[PDB]
Amino acid sequence: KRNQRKVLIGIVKSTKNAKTATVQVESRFKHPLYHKSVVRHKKYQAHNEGEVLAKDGDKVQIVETRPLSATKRFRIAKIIERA
Amino acid sequence: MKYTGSIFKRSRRLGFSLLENNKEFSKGKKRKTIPGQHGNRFRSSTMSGYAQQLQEKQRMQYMYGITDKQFRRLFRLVLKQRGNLAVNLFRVLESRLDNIVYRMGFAPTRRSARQLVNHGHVLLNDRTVDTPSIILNPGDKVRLKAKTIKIPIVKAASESGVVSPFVETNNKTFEGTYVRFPERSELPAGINESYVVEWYKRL
Amino acid sequence: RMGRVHYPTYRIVAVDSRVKRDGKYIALIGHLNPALKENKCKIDEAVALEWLNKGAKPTDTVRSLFSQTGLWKKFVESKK
Amino acid sequence: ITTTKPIKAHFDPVADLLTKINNARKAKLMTVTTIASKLKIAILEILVKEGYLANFQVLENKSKTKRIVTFNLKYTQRRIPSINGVKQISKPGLRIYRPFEKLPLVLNGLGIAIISTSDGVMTDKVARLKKIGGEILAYVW
Amino acid sequence: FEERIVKLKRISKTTKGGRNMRFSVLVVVGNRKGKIGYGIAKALEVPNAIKKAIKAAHNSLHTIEIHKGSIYHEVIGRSGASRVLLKPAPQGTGIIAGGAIRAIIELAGYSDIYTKNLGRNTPINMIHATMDGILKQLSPRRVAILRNKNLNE
Amino acid sequence: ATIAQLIRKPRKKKKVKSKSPALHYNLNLLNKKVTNVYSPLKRGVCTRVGTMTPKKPNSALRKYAKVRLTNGFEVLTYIPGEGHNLQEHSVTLLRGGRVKDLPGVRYHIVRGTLDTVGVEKRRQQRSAYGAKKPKA
RNA sequence: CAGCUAGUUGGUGGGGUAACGGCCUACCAAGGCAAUGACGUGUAGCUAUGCUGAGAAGUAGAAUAGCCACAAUGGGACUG
RNA sequence: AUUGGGCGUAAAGCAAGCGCAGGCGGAUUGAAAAGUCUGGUGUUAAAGGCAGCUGCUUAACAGUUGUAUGCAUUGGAAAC
RNA sequence: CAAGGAUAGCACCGGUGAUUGGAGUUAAGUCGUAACAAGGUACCCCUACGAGAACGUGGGGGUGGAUCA
Ligand SMILES: CN[C@@H]1[C@H](O)[C@H](NC)[C@H]2O[C@@]3(O)C(=O)C[C@@H](C)O[C@H]3O[C@@H]2[C@H]1O
Repeated sequence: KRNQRKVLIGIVKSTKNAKTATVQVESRFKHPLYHKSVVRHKKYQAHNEGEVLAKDGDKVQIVETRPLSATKRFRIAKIIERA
Repeated sequence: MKYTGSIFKRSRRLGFSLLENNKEFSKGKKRKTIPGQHGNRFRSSTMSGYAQQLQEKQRMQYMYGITDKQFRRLFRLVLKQRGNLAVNLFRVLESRLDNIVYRMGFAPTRRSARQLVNHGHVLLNDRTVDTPSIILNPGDKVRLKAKTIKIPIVKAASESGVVSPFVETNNKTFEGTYVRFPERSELPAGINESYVVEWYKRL
Repeated sequence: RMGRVHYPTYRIVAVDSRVKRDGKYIALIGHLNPALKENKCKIDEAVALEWLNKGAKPTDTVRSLFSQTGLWKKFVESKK
Repeated sequence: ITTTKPIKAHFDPVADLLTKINNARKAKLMTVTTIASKLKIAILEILVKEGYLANFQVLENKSKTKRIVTFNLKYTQRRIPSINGVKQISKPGLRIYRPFEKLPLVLNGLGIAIISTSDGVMTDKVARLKKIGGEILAYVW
Repeated sequence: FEERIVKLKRISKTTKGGRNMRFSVLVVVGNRKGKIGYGIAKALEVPNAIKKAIKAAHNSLHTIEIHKGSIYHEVIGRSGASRVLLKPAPQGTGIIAGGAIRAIIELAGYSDIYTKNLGRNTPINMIHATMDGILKQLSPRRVAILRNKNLNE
Repeated sequence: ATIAQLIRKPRKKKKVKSKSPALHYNLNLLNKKVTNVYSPLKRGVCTRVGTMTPKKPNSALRKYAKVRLTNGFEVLTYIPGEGHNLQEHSVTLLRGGRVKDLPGVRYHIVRGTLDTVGVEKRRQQRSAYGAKKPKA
């Protein structure tokens, strides 16, 4: 049973609740009219499965899952630690 | 107008004729000035490029007895294929049935040929033809529906005419065949076709 | 029918018996012209097998035409 | 070789070299110098191998702490520069990247545009020969 | 050798005890084979102004080159803030232009060309800009001699 | 301008107000609601018939009519044609247009309508100024 | 149109949906979204496309086709 | 007015300044390749635009043969 | 749970409505000459007072002012 989903890489920003974080992703994409690569940033709420621990100010890669609730539609899958 | 019923006025105003010259037979004064009454010293009020373009457009159109909207339709179909469209317009215009009918020596005028064709006096590809708006293809014949071969006008004018070099006919059986495309230097014409090409801005 | 009045048309089209004419479908098997019938029909002869192998049997009015073409003989091989 | 009155990098390679070229052909100046960089070296290389430019040199004092390039312009005894016109298409605020069949040509093929795809800058005809499109940077003629 | 009018105007200087009304005529001369020029004149009546304009235009005659019966490279000519944009026309398409530009291009012996006008149209300024742009024309031999390569590309 | 200010402030097109917004607005019963249909002609009722003086470069005695409409706005119009058949209280057809002699009159009472007859004679112009064919 | 929001936000247990989920419930906890334009207001069926323009684009989204919407107005539920 | 406009006297450079965010940026080398360039694959329905062909006396038309931007995966290129 | 009613007053947008404000449109209306020249007190800009009006003046600023330049 192959298990695949969309994956997005972003930077975690905040955490106030229990084992849940809010991550800011950035995307530089062409403007629809002038073809200027504008940066848009967006917030996503994620939860910790148990093999991870959310610390603010880190790059993460998240995948889809069953919708936990509103805005919680991804989980922190892989962390790339600072080098 | 598709059937003007008066061509001498156009000939006098334009100084041209569908035939070589037969629209001045001294039935009174033989004057090459404009018809009507506008003074024999006046020519026109506006003589720009628009005026001469329109004049040549009317000359070319009324030399064939065609309406303007069908001319625009023909130009639209001409834009499909490409090449030297200046002479291609002439080649396609001459491919109309009545044009080749005159080129066959069948009837002196396109109007007479149209009158013959519409009333069901022509056979082509075993199908009755009632309109000259047929895009002739290379390698097609035309019969005469021998019941109507008894028309005095065509019988008399078969020999007394001129046969174009790009068409052939066995006039003894009164059937002709399209040989090849017409040429500019073989037919009598002095029309500035470039004016015709440039004038129509619908496309 | 589709096409032109007094000149009908019906494409041989792969579809399941759920919706109306000229709508959602799966594949375009071919076309038949009833305006001139001389035992000839636009048929791919390959995709129709896939269409038949996934249910959704064609319109009932084409069975004789497919038998004339020779599709039933190779289709009934499964039940052999 | 000696040049006092120290020079300053304008903002970037392409704009600096192009404005220097335009001002030189307006003032008929032989030698024009600017700050050294890989991109400017490539631009000078292509513009001198395309037969629009005179001698070009790259020099340093002892290290890359002071490294500059300089170049002359092709001329004629009748006081006429070989080049006639120039216009930059790529700007620091906007860079347009185009496919193969969207490759522009100047004059009608007379001018040469400078296109870099993955191996430095090159002429339009060679890029079309290798069927690689990419980004243009300037039109010269 | 054609000498067609372009735009005739009424002008008048104002002076104590009466103003002097006169006619101003703009002309363009072209053999249709390469010698082209243009001129202005003013006079009390038609014949003197026409003769003056013909003489002035004939004096300023200069030649022009033909590239396959077309203008083989783009040109944006400017004079008095009136841009004229000329680009090659492939043979078999005809020649398109506006009245003054029509006369200018046909008088220079040019088969066809695609033209456009930017800015407020003005006859004399437009004629000046068009002639400046046409006389700016380049040539493959020019680029060959100013380059190292001796070919078109 | 520059790219960035285009990004933050995209340019917006400008449109000229139509020369007859009254011919485009309509009302209805069962409710009060103004809607736009951009009609090319409407129906009206004349409430005043008289004359008014034109501006500087011409002086004459024209026929102008105040006309109310089934919709909200009510406006003026100019009566063309030799003579007239408009006394008061008549239903007629209003069409877009403009007359350059009076302030704000940009409407034409097209003759040959439900009530007004035309300049029975004008054979040169018979599409307008509704009249029969040229006399046999 | 400067702040909107309270099942709104999240953990736990149960219920329930055709399944996953404040979808509902009991306790506990207090953020989410926003100046990169939420929220409020005005207008609007969307899409392939029709038309114009060489094009970037502008305009309207009639036939025709796909989707959702509603069936005098508003609530519910049975049936399969 | 990205294509394709301006701001001295015609409309238009804020009264001037400090600056948050944003946008834009000195040279050399490395790494991947975030876009870009460039292949394969699957997806952009039908009808419709465009090109050829065919039957409608014939054009109008209809059918057919192809074409059409964009998206995602996958391998190359590392000049920007 | 619960459409719906009833009461009560809070928000938002519209129609209408005596009667007055200002603007535009009208062929040398009356008032006075304000401005255009050194326009007969140089002009203009900001602000304050006052008078039928045109504006006059106070304070600050400029020449898009004439002579001398
Ligand atoms: C006061 N003498 C004047 C003075 O000589 C003028 N020239 C400067 C002179 O000018 C004229 O000769 C003219 O040219 C025209 C006429 C209006 O006044 C004429 O008479 C004008 C004379 O009356």
